Amino acid sequence: KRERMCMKIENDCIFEVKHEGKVTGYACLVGDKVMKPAHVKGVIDNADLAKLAFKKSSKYDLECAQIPVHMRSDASKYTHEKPEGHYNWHHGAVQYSGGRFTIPTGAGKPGDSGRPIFDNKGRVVAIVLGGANEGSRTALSVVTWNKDMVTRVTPEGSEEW
Amino acid sequence: KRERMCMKIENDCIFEVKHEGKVTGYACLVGDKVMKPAHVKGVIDNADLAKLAFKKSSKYDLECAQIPVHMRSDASKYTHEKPEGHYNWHHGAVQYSGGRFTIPTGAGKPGDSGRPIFDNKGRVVAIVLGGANEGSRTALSVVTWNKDMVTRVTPEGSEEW
Amino acid sequence: VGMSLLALISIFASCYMLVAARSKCLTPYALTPGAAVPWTLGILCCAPRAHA
Repeated sequence: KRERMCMKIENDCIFEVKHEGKVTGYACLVGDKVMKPAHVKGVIDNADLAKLAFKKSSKYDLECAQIPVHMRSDASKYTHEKPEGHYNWHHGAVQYSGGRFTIPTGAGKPGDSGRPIFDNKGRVVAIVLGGANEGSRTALSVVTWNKDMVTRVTPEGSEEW
Repeated sequence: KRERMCMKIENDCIFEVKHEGKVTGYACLVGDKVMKPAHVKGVIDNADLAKLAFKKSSKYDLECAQIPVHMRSDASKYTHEKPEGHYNWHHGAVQYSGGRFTIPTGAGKPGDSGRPIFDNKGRVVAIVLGGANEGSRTALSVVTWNKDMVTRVTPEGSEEW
Repeated sequence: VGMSLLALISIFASCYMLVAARSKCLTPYALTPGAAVPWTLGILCCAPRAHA
């Protein structure tokens, strides 16, 4: 049930980025802002989203733009609360403990940057950038939100996927 | 039950405004004040209401006046609380999500301006002016009340109905 | 000519520094679906005048 809902939201709110014929990342529609990590280079596989003007900020490694009017109903809804526990993801479940996002399997692959991490109610919590290999686990270098502030969490040894 | 009460309240608290013989908007009684959208043009189908002095304000696109004593018992009861969820409407049910009023049907048509948006207990929440086509949905440009203040919420691209 | 050119260079540098400081202060507010703090909006002018 939750998996089907999450996949349905992901179908309507995630777009692959095409560069030199190979996928490099994903651009997601959160709230009313187009999302894309800055270090990932390419063009959105969408005519409408390709022409938007992007505001770049290398401090947080994120590029954002205002979504067009006619895609406002096909965008996810967000939140800023991060209680301890587990959260859903396209590659399984992520463990949130002590302010850290951890991948139980270490199944992350380069080129998967830009895939949002979802809440239990289908809301978006954060946007992944890369992962750091801690033994059998893999901590996530992720861009999360406060009430009104963006914060970039980067564990030591993270590699930009 | 709820639908029947809402339509009975709408019958007692809506007066049609006709221009050149055709209706263009509706003026509704909330609390103890006659409220009509300012952008609509015409006259109210009521001898007592049409003779009042309507205060004008272009910033909020609203006309207000004081109701006479003998229609005070025929006026809705107002409120200022806006919990997240579902609210009633004349053309169906409206959804309140993320500080926005949206129409699930997307069947908004010119000439429906001024119809109150109703609460669960029959209280009036806002007033409809126009909406913006969000593809399959439409974001409403509505006039609400704070504790003691009026505000206007207009999503981008909205058209006056 | 030398004095005029130096004055123009200095004034351009100061104006660029003001613009860059403005952009650096107001960059994080376009990466959230949040408010712009009218207190800061008054002092620091931004492109969104009424919307957002």
